[PDB]
Amino acid sequence: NDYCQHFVDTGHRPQNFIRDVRELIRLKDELIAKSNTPPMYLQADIEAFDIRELTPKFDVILLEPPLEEYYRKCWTWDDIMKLEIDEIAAPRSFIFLWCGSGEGLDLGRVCLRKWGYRRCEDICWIKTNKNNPLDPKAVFQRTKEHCLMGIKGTVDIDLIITEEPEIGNIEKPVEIFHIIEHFCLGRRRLHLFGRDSTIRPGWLTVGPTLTNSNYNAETYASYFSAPNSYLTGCTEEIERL
Amino acid sequence: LFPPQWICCDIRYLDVSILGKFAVVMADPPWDIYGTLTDDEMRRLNIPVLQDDGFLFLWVTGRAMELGRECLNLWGYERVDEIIWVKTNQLQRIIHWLNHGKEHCLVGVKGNPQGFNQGLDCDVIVAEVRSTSHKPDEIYGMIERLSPGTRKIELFGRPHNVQPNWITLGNQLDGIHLLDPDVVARFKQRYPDGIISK
Ligand SMILES: O=C(NC[C@]1(O)CCCN(c2cc(NCc3ccccc3)ncn2)C1)c1ccc(CN2CC3(CCCC3)C2)cc1
Repeated sequence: NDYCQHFVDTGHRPQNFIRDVRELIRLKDELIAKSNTPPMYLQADIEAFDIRELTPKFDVILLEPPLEEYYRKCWTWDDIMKLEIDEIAAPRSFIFLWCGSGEGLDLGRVCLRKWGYRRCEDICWIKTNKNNPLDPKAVFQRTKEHCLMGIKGTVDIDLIITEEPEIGNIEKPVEIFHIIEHFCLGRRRLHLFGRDSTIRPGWLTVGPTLTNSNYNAETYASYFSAPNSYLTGCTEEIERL
Repeated sequence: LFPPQWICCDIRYLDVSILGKFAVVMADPPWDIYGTLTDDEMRRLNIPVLQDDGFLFLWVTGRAMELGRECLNLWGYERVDEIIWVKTNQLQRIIHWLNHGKEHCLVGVKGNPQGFNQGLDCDVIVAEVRSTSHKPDEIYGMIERLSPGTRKIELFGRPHNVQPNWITLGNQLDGIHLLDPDVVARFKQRYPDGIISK
């Protein structure tokens, strides 16, 4: 049975027919939650903000620039490529870059190389249209977004399947945080262009639409001072007193 | 000429200028990530002669996600879409840092194709994995709906890949099977003894 033909016949995307969209990966979930730092967050216009003010250097950076394609203040790949991401990434670190579905698949790769990463995974967010069975260069109907994973220095599948959000909803699937956190990459986690709705324990969220800030560089750094400097985020607390 | 055609050959050494122009090219190269091609051999493939206006479908994995984009651009294409095939078992369940549930196929455009049916299919294929390295048959139907009745060429195909409207090239095909008279004629001129060397 040919779900591509079926999509042409009915408008139901082939991904609508994927089924099921260990057991100890829950104790790991619990360890992540225990070692998570308090959520921290800062309202900042990133185009005007000096990124170096954000210390210390991060083990993982989630970068979610509001692309024009997300809408039926937008950032172009021109603006994104000029971010000084390498000035705040730790020498060993990871980046997760939401690239959309168009030119970003190429320009996001340029950005990764520009900032000193190599791409190690291509995570595809496949959007189903079960509830509801156009770019001029497009050859096909675009039904997915890519989040590229980059590594610099020295359990999960690479797919996320959810229903296509309502038009004008720019949110990305929260599943991406689960994939990232399950890697156990360290505890200094930055989300650029996050929002009030994405603030999360274990994460420093920075973005222009935050309504409130609680970020203090010295407070933030105190979460990773010895004995806690090198934890993965997947291990027990270190006993004190 | 509608029925399947194919040439057993070393794609490095074949003079592809005898094949004419094609509306769609598809390649599934043996990337060096066995019979592979070095990066430089891939770059020097004479893809530019195969089309004037049309689409290239280029399977990529690992670091060929980047190297394939390079080849695509060097050969004169812009990448305008990216198909993924989600690999399922027969019950529609999905099969370094992450386990891989999908294969990628870059879609490049050259020139300004006119009269293609853009937007008929979407960029996700959901299909059962079969033999190793075997691409899903859905791609041919997608390509047929996109460009019905036009000439197409597949590089590094295998015998199971032969299709009407397609000429298939690969070194595990059974001999040479050409029916298009334009092609037959140019093949005889270029290869009067039927041999493809150097
Ligand atoms: O099996 C294959 N394809 C037929 C050949 O025939 C085999 C043998 C070399 N190959 C050649 C090579 C060649 N020239 C150079 C040469 C010749 C002799 C020795 C060394 C080098 N000329 C013609 N065919 C192709 C093949 C196998 C895996 C992949 C990878 N994809 C990823 C997917 C999986 C899901 C869809 C996409 C498969 C691609 C193709």
